[PDB]
Amino acid sequence: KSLRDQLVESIRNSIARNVFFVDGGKTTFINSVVKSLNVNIKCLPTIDPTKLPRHEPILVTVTARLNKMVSDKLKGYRKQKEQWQNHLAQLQRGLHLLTDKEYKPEYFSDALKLSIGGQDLSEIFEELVKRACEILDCKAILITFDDIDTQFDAGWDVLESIRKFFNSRKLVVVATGDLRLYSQLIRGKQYENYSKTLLEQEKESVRLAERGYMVEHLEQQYLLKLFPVQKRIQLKTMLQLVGEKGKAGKEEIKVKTEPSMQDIDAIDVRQAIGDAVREGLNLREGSDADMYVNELLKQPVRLLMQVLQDFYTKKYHATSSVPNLLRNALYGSMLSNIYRAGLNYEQHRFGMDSLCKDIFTYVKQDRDFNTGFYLRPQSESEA
Amino acid sequence: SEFCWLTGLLEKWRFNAPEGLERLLWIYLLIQNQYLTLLVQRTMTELREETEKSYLSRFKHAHGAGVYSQVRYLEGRFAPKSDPNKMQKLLFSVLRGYWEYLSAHMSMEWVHEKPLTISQVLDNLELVEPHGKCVELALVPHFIKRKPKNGEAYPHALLFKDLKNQAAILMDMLKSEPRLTGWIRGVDAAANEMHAPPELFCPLFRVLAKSGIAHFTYHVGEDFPHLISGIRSIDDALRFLPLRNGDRLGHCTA
Ligand SMILES: [Zn+2]
Repeated sequence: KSLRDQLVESIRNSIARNVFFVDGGKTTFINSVVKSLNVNIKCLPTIDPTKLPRHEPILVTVTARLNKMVSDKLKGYRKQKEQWQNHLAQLQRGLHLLTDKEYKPEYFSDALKLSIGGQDLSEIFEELVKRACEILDCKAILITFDDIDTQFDAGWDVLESIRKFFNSRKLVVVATGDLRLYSQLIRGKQYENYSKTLLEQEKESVRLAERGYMVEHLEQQYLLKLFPVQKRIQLKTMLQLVGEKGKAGKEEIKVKTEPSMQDIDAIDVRQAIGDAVREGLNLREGSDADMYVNELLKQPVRLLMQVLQDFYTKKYHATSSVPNLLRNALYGSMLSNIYRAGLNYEQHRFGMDSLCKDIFTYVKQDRDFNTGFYLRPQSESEA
Repeated sequence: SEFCWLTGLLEKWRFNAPEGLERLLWIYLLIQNQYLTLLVQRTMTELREETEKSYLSRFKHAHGAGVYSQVRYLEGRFAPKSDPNKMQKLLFSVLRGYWEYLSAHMSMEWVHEKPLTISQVLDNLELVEPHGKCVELALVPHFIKRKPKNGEAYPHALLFKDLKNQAAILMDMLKSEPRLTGWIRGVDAAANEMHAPPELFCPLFRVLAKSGIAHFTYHVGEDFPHLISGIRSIDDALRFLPLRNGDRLGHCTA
């Protein structure tokens, strides 16, 4: 909202690397941002890297969307068309470079045809964007890429698409995700550059150490260039968007709890959470319950929205126990969390027998051993 | 080379010859003759014709010894290959030979002086115009009909598999480069007739036409069991093949 607006302003005063990034929901925010831009810059349909066959280059995908946009802006109302197919064919012909698992020599004389020397696909792409903005009468093109949480590996590829092809001043990148995975993947295939025999032989702490230093420094430096900090976006969180304990509350959220909910029955968001917990927790309205719900307002918006949408849903269903309607919701919310916790899974074996053993397991895993039975969500792990 | 060599040899033997060398010459010439007879009365050797040397030779022969081409309109008939790659290799060979032939007679801005892809070749060629000094090429793929095999769903099913394969290859090149249609003008179905009757090809010819193949040709009347049989073949071809005005059949010896 406000965040997307500042971001819009930031990219706008950028045409005057060239890659804004959004930490982190994420997709909703990015879609809203793109709607915002609809100082002439033309946007691209959002790029979902995880939603692409294992064999495409980000560049081919970009070329496809660009093809559509150019062609239809062209069928709207020539020689510009005629000029475009030349670049298109040049791209097709030089396209092999990326795919080819081996160099075929015939590509040599191919490279011998005719402004840097060779068949630079990146320069070809730059004339491509030149033609595109020349024809669309736009200052630049936005390339909008989705997070790669579902496939953090394909993202690397977009990174090289950027580095090798998007070092142009009429293109701007909008990346989204967690830079931690970026770091890992870039590191992972940094390590892949070494020679297998090398590490196979030098398996000693000393040399392990300095190569780790080298790889980590290179990862850091390369992330610096690819994602220069200035244009990165931190984004405001839901609890950051909500009063910590009531001494805040820029832009009250308010949520719907009943089907009627004629915009005046909205029971805040913090207050709805507190009711759900206290009554499902039989928790009183004291300080710990508050902080309990603060350690709830962290959770990712999807998880919290599901867990608080199945809460009142089933309460209304039963009303035409709060703790069990809420317990069933927590079960779905943390199931794989609880599943990897190694704790009771079957629902037909609830009892109070399994509860004591499971509490023992939780306290041992949280270490503690002093107030673990308090079951405070104070652990470092979100699991 | 052979011309010059034999000329010199004969000159040296103008008055006489060593009988041994002369026996060598009989045997040489005879071997030539019988090998040649075998050849005429008749794959890899043809594949060896897949360079822009044989076709350039063909074109230089087609053109006379004079400045103007002895022939006007040439038909370039070629065997289709089941591989897209072999197909395109052959096509590029033919096209480059033709372009070089034309260049050897006309001077003009060739865009790609040393073309390397069929696209570049057509880029060169489209600048050519029909003055008539050189030959005008028209290209046609052969369809070879083989005897039906022992077991299959229906007669000539496998042969039809192969032919549809070749045809798909062809239409897909046409798609990729529509400009060739100015050059691949018609498709012909040749070879010994009894191995397959024409109707096997009517859908093939129809789909090819819709692909954009103007013209169609089919050998007929050449060889047959009975003269009536050949006549029947020819007429059925007439009444079945998607042949339009001006199309041409072939031998029709019946
Ligand atoms: Zn014939």
